[PDB]
Amino acid sequence: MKNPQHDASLLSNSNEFRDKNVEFFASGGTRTSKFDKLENHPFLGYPYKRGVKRVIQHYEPHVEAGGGEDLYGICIDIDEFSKTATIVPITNNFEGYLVAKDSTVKVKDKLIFNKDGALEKVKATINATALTDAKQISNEVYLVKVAVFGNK
Amino acid sequence: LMKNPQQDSGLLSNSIDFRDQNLIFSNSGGVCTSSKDKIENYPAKGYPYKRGVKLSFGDGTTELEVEAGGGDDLYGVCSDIDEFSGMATVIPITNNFTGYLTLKKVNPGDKLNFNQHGELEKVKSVNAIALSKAHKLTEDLFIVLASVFGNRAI
Amino acid sequence: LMKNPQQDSGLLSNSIDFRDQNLIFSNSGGVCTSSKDKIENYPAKGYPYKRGVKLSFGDGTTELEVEAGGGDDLYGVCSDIDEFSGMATVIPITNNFTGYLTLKKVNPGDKLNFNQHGELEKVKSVNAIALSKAHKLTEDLFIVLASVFGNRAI
Amino acid sequence: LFDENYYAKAVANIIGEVKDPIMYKWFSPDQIEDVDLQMGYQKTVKWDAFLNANPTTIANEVNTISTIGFSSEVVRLNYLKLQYKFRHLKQTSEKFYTSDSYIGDINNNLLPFAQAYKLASSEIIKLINHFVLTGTVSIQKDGKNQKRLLPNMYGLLNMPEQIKEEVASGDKDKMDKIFEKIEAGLSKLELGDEFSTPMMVIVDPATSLKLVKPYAAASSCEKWEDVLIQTIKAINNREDVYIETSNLLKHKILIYPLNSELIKFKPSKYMLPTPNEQVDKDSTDVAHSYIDFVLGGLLATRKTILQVNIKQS
Amino acid sequence: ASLLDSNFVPINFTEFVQAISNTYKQRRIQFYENLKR
Repeated sequence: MKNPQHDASLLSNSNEFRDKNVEFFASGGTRTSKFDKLENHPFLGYPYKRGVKRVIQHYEPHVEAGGGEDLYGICIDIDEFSKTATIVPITNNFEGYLVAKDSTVKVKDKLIFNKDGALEKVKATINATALTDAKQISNEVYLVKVAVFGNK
Repeated sequence: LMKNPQQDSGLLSNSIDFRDQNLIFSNSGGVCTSSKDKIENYPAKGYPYKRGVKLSFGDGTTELEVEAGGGDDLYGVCSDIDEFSGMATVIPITNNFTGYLTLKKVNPGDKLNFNQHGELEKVKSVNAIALSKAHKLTEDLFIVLASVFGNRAI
Repeated sequence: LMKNPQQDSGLLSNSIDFRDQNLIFSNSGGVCTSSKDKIENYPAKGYPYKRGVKLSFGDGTTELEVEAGGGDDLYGVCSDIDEFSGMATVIPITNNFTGYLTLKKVNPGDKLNFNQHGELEKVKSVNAIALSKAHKLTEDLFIVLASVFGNRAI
Repeated sequence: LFDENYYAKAVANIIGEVKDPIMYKWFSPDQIEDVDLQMGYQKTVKWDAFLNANPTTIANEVNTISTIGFSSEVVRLNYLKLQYKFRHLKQTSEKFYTSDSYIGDINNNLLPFAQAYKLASSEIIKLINHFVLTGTVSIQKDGKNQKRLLPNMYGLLNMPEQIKEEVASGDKDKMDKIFEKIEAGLSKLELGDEFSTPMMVIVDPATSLKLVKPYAAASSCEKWEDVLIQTIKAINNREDVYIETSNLLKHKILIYPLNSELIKFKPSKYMLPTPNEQVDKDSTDVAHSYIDFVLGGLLATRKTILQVNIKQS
Repeated sequence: ASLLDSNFVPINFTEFVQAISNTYKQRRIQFYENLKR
């Protein structure tokens, strides 16, 4: 979900400081500015670390995983109790680890959000650049460090 | 056709309900605002209140101004105005906005764009999506709640 | 997919009437229970609660388990589950049982049989007779009071 | 603190001018108890027993006996934390807007902090009253575009597992038909052994108008209101019956007991509006402040609230 | 500690918020005392 370390079978070792941050619980961004706009929205599904779209239906509009021409922003954190997602609008740039489609993503590749909100190699719609190779954490979960800096 | 026309009356108006009381032309700003929003001000030509604006240049004797316009010349959204100084408060197009804007004389979820007069109209190059239906204030005055969240590829 | 209601209730139950208060999915065991009944437990594979079960074998590294099923592989009926330890309480098919069981998506006296998913269906190999009509708990879940007494001939 | 924080000092000086919520009239003093929880949930456990089959006749030899089952229910109350922001004049900028009659900018709708806070708190209290009565949060008269709340957050009007009656459109002007539906709901109510309690009836202005016409040749002395009071006194052991009128309701009648055992309101102690320490400051005369409040905490037993809806189709 | 007591001098915003909550509770109790059904 968001925190898979609460079912740990043994204590972790905290002596090393290298290769210690590429995890699914690393919510937020690698570098964050105080003047980054953050918007909280209700969500349906599991949009964590994915591109999101607004869905309008009677209730207020909600956000869910999506992309393409419907891309509205990026979900970087979730409160599970309130079922609320923190979103960085697409008008604000972002640097951080995001969910990728497969493991074929390499450095310097241009990326696009797909219909599931996952980043895949490539016109394009947004400017997103991979800074690292895709890294496997679960059998079907790959994270890639990406700088998203607007639309093309 | 002003933001907050002032006129005295012999009687006080009565407020009955707290709902649908924000649907007035005097309500300036955005319905939901962030402390990190970038806000500019420019000399106003015409009356661009609650409209999309473009940068207009004169003969060079005076500084550049903003006037109600859209299309490919859109620069931002005029969210407030001071009539004493003739100053228009502009939110740049690089910053997302959510609020009531003037609509051309439309259902939630419809895609919108800015016409040559800066009015919203049903559909191009700008992320502008309506969150409600048109609300009639005057015979030729309609306002709609909308979200503007950047430009579009093609 | 859970013995006890997953969603915490939003109200306090009204304890007034005594009638029609047992048609719930949390009613484990049987309506009529004998103190001489043989009861076993098994590692549960899936959620075979209130369903007919069969013996499932793997490579042989671990012991055999029980999973929802029927037909010629029927071994017993699961009447209770401990979720913490993953333990399924099984009553062998050689011991007669009377209680509420899951029905495939039926009137008293109808002869029933267990399908591949451990659901009762109207009719061959197993003696099961419905003692009531189907009660709907979820849009896809129905339970029926049934008496299962051994395996019939032919 | 008051030496350094002018906004805190102003809030302390002005907090007494905000009027009490009107929802206090809908409950008894024993029915309201505060909980120290800004945001989260409260859990309670209740146990029930049921009969599984007809009893077993004891004769000769038998060892198969009918059983009595038990069940447990966990009741959960969710609380949500909400916030508004409002703009006002900076403290040091007031003297440049102090007109003789008032303080503030009329053209740009800028007020001093005390007045702006008081007005905003009043509006928020109105919203809280509407939530507590109806269980919905919306700013539209249509009631659409609702705020998506957590589960287990209900009001008196949308509480599930309660008696609901509907009056047909063609009979919306017939007090006899309306009162017939009221009688049916009152009969279906289940108060148990907690019946000897006062009762509360909340009506809308149109129903209040219809309640004063003579009971029906129409009765000379008694009114429909008196007949309703007698009917409710029949089931509440002839206790007190209070009738209140609310403009929030539209063509709906709400009847429920004023007993803490059946219905109890456990609001957060921070439910009512509270100022936030954060104040946005700039190089201009405009500043921004924040108000926090907490929603949720109504608990009721099943089949103890009668909700009559007069269809105006 | 309530805002009704003038001798109460808050030290910090936490004490101020607690005083506000106590003031609301006391006002509710006073309203129920004054109310005459």
